[PDB]
Amino acid sequence: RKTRKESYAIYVYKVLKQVHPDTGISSKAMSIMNSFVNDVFERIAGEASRLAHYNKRSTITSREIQTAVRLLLPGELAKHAVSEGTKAVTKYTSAK
Amino acid sequence: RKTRKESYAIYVYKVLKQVHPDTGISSKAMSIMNSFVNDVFERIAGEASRLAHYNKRSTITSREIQTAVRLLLPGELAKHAVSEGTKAVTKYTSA
Amino acid sequence: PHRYRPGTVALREIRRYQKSTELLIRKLPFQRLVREIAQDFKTDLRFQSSAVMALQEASEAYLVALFEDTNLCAIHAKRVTIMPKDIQLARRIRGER
Amino acid sequence: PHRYRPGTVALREIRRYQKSTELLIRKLPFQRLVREIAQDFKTDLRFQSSAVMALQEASEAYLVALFEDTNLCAIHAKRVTIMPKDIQLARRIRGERA
Amino acid sequence: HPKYSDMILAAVQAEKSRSGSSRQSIQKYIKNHYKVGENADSQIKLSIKRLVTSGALKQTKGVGASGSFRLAK
Amino acid sequence: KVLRDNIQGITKPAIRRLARRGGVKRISGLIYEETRGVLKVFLENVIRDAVTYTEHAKRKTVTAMDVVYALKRQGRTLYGFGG
Amino acid sequence: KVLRDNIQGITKPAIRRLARRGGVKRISGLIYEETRGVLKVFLENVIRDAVTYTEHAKRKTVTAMDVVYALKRQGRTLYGFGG
Amino acid sequence: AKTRSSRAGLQFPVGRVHRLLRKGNYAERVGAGAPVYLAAVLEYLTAEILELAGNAARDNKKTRIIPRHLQLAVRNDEELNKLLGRVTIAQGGVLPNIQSVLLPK
Amino acid sequence: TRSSRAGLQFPVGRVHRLLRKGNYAERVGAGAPVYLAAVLEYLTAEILELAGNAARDNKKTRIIPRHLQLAVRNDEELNKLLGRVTIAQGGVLPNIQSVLLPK
DNA sequence: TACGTAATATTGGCCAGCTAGGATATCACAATCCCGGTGCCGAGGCCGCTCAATTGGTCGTAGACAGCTCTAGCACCGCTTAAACGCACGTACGGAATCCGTACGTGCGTTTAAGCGGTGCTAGAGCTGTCTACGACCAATTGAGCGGCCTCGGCACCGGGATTGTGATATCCTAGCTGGCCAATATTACGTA
DNA sequence: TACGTAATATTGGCCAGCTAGGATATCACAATCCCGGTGCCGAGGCCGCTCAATTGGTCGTAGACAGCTCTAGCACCGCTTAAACGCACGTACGGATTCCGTACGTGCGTTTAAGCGGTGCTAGAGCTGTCTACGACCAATTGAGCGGCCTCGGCACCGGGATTGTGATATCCTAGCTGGCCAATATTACGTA
Repeated sequence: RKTRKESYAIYVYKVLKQVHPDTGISSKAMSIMNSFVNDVFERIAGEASRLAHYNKRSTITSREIQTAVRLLLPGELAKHAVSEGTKAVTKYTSAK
Repeated sequence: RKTRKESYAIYVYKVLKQVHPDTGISSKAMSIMNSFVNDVFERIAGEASRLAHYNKRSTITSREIQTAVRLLLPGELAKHAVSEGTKAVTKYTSA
Repeated sequence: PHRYRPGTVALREIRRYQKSTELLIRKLPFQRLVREIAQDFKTDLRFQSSAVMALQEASEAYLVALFEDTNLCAIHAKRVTIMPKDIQLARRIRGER
Repeated sequence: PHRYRPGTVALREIRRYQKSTELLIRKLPFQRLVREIAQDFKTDLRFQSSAVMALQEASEAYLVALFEDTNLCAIHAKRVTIMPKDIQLARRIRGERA
Repeated sequence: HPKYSDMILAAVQAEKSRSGSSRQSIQKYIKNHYKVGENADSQIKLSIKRLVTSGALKQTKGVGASGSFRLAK
Repeated sequence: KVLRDNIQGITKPAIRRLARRGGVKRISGLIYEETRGVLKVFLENVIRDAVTYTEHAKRKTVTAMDVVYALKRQGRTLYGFGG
Repeated sequence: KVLRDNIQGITKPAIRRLARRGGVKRISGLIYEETRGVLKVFLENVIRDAVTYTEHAKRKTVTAMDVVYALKRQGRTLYGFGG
Repeated sequence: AKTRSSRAGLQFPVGRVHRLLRKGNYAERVGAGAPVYLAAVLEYLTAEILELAGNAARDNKKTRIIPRHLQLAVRNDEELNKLLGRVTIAQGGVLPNIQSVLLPK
Repeated sequence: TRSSRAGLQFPVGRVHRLLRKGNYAERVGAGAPVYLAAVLEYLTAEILELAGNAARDNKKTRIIPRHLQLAVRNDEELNKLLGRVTIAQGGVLPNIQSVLLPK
C-alpha cells in the first residue's frame, strides 16, 4: 500500500521553470521551499485572522490578506506582493 | 449612555479580596491585570488550537488546554495550574 | 563653595530614577515627534491622547532596557562610559541591527 | 620542520567551515546525548532518525550563531579570544540568561 | 637590605640586557633578591624618578619612571 | 512639503534620565544623536504598523488599540492601554 | 538509576569547528565546558517541548514534527523537516 | 448552583470564557471542560500575581496596588518575570540595580 | 480551475480549503485564496530567482539548500522575512572580521 | 743621612634629627528620608435594568476503541579509516602597570517653553436600521495531483598539475658604544739668579 | 735655595667605525584550486487511478451604506515656574605605551570509536470501520454583570525635622636625606742611631 502527503513541490517546479527554465532543484532544497510556503501561508493567514477579530468581522476577505501582507512583509517586498495580489484578483473576477 | 465594555475587573477584585481582603487596586493596575488575563488567555488558546490542528482534531478539550499549559508555563507555575485545572474539571464533571 | 566628585550625582540619579515610574521625556516634545513621524506616513491623522501615552510608555521602556544592555557592553569592555558602539553591539545581538 | 604562525590555520579553518554546510558534531555522540536528555523527561522512548537530525541541525545552527555574537562581544572588549563572559553577555542580551 | 637607590643600581648591573633594565625588569629583580616590603613598587617608582632628575639614571626608552634606563658612568 | 527638525525635542537631559534609569553612569558625547536615530527607527517601525491597522479600520484617528496591536506585532507587548 | 556522562561526547575539536564556522580565531580553555552547559540547556528546552507534543499525540516515538513544532514554539523555526 | 462557575468552584466566569473560545476561531468545536480548565488557570495566575503585589503594596505602606507593585511583583519572581518576559507594564519602572564596578571604592 | 482564471501556477482551490480547515475565521471570502495564492507564488519566484542565481554562480544546474541560504542571507529583505528561520544544510556567509586578518 | 715613630689632618662612614609625604580617622555637609497635616477625587458600593448564560431536547458526527497491516526504529556484529587524543614546543596574545590629555561631570546664571486649566469648535467615532450581494452548504461531476515505476545525466569523488599566499633570508640603513689617537698636565732635574 | 725651563710620563676628552637593531624585496614550500574522466543514484518524466476541486443551485445573513448623535480631539491663549540650555572649570576616565608570563595554536605520532554496510527481530505507527457519548444548534427562561450615581478615606503633595554616606582636612607616623662627629689611615716632621 501507500500513503498520501500533499506538498507544493509541483507548483514550486512550475514557478522555477518560469524564472530559471534551465535549472533544477534537489529534494532537500524542495523541502525548504515547502517549509517556506507553509510558514508564510501560516503567518499571513494568522495576521488576517487577527485583523478580522480586531474589527469584529466574521470574514477574511482579500482586504484582510492585503493588510496582512503589509504588516508582515518588508517595504519593497510588500509593494510587489500587493500588486500581484490585486492583479490576480482582478483577472479572476473578470473571468468569472 | 456609553457602550458596554467587558472586563475581567469584577473577578480580579474577587480573587484580590480572597487573597488580601483589605487591599485595593488602581485604574492602571487593573488595566494591566486585564491585559495579563487576555494575554495568557490568547497564548493558551492559541497553543491548544495548534495542538488540535497538529493532531487532526476538530475539538479543543480540557486535554488540549492542559498540554497548552505545560508547553506555555514555567515548571512550578505549570504544576500548580494543571492541578488547579484538573480539580475544576473533576468537580464540573460530577456536578 | 561645595563640589561633589564626578560620579556622585550620577549615582544619586540612578537610585532616584530607579525608584520612580514617571515618564522621563517631556510630553509635548514627544507628541510633536509622534505627529511628525506619522505625518510622513499618512497626512491628516488624529491621535487619541492615550495612543500617544502608549507610544511613549513603550518607547521609554525600550530605551531603558536598551541602555541596560548598552551598559553591560560597556562594562564588558572594561569601561564605565557607554558609547555608540555599545548600543550598536547590543542591537546587533538582539537582532535589531 | 615547518610551522605556520599561530592564527593561520585558524583562518584557513574559518574559510573552510564557512564554505561548507555539513554537520560538525559527530552524529552518534549527539544522538546518545539527545536520548540521555529525553530520558529525564519520559522513560522508554524511541526517536525517528529524522527527529535526531532535526535536533542536530537546529542545535548546531544555534551554536554557530551564538559564537558569532560571542565573537562580537570579545572584539568589543578589544580582544581576539572568546571567553565564557562573552557567551554570558551574548545570552544576557538575547534574553536567554537573566 | 640596602637603600632602594642601591637596589636599582644592583638590578641594572646584574641584568646584562642590551637596553639596561625597564621599570618592570628592575621591579622583579628587587622582589626576588632582597627582603623588601609590600610598598616596593612605589619606593622603586619614587627612587627612579629621583635618580633620573639627579642624573644617576639616564633614559634609553620611554619618558619618565615608565621606561628603560641605564646607569651614568 | 518636507517635515523635519523635531527629533531634537528629545533633549540631552531627557536621554540622560533614561540612561540613568537604565543604570548608566557615564555617557559619551556621541550617544545623544545616536539615541535619536535609534528612537526614530523604533517609532517608525511601530507607527507604520499602527497606521496600517488604522487604515484598515477606515479611520482617520489612530487609536491606542492600533498601537497596542502594533507593539504586539513587533514582540513588544504592552499592558495597561487595552487588549 | 541516574544517567550521566554523554555531554563530554561533544568534544573539544567539535566545539572548535563550530566556533570556526562562527568566525572565532582564538578560544579560551574554559569555553569548552561552558559550551557544553549552554548546549545542554538548549536541548533541554527543546526536547522537553518536543516530548510534551509526543505525549499529547499518545505516541512512544518522537517525530521530526514534534521537534519542528517545539523549535517553532521557542522562536527557532527550522525549514526542511516538515515545516 | 445555576452558574457554571459555581459548579466548578471558581470566581472566574466559565460562561464568558466559553463564549470567547467559540467567538475566537480556535477550533470548530470547544469541549465543555476547556472553559473550566482555562478559567481556573486564569484564576490561579491572577491570584499568584495579586498575592505578590498586595505584598509589594504593603512593603510600600499602601492600601492600593498601583502598577509599580505589579512590576516589583513580576520582576522579583523568576517565573512571573519569565512568563512576562516580552511584556511592558505601563508605569511600573525598573528594579533598583546598580552595577558593582560603578560603586565607589 | 481557479488558478487559470486568476493566472496563477499556485493552487487557489487548495489555499481556499486550507484557509477554511485552519480555523482562521468563520467565513473566507472568494478573493482571499486568490490573493494569498498569488503572494505565495510571488515570494516563491523571488526566492527561486535568487537561488538559481546562486546555483549558477556556484557552477551548478541544480538548486541545493546552500543556494537557498546564499539567496536569503545576501538579500536584505528576504534575510529579514526569515530572520528567525534556519535553513537546514545551508551554512553561513563567508565573513571574517577585519581585526582577525594579518597585517 | 736614613729610618722609625708619633702626631696631625683629612676623608669617609655611620648615626641622628628634621622635614616632607602619605594614609587614616573624624567631622561636617548635604541628600534622602521619615513624620503628621491637609485637601482633592477616584475606588468601590448601592441600585435596578438588561442581555448573555442557563435550561432542557434534537440530531449528527468526531473520535474512542478495537482490529490488522507493515513501516521504520533498533540491535548486535566486524573491518577500514579518519577523526580524536595526548603530547612537545614557543610565540603572540592577554592583562597588569603606568602615564598624559581632555571629555565629560557638576554647578551656576540666564533663557525657553512645558504644563496647566480654561474656553470654544467640529471632525469623525461609533451606533442604528434597512436590503442585498455574497458565501455556506449539498449533490453531482470530472481532471488535477497523487504514488508507483523507471532511467539517465547532474554531480560527488579522485587523481594529477597550477597559482597564490605566507614565512624566511639577504641586502641596504641609522644610532649608539668602546676604543683609539692626540694633546695636556703634572712632576722631575738641572742651571741660573 | 728657589724658581724657571725643558722633557717625559700619565691621564683626559672627543670622534669614528663597527655592531646591533629594521624594513623591504625576493625565494621556496604548502594549501586551496581546477580540470577532465567515471560510475552511480535520485531528479524528473510519464502513467493511469482517484479523491479533492468544480459547477450549478438554494437560503440566510454579514456588512455595505445612509442617516443621526455627541464624544473628545484639536486650537489657541495667558501665566507660572520648573527644566533646559550654555558656559566655566577641573577631576577621573579612556586610551596610548610598555612589558612580562603563559595560554594558546601548530604539528608530530599513537589510540579510538564513528561510520558503513550487514542481517535479523518486532514495537508501534498508522489506516479502517463501528457506533455512541458529546457538542452544535435552538427557544424560552432569568439573574450576573453592566453603566449610572454617589461619597469619603487613601494618598499626593508640602513643610519640618533626622540618619547615613561621602568628601575634605588635619594629624600622626614613617622614610629619606643631609649634616655633623668620630675614627682610621696616610703623610710629614723630628729625633735618634
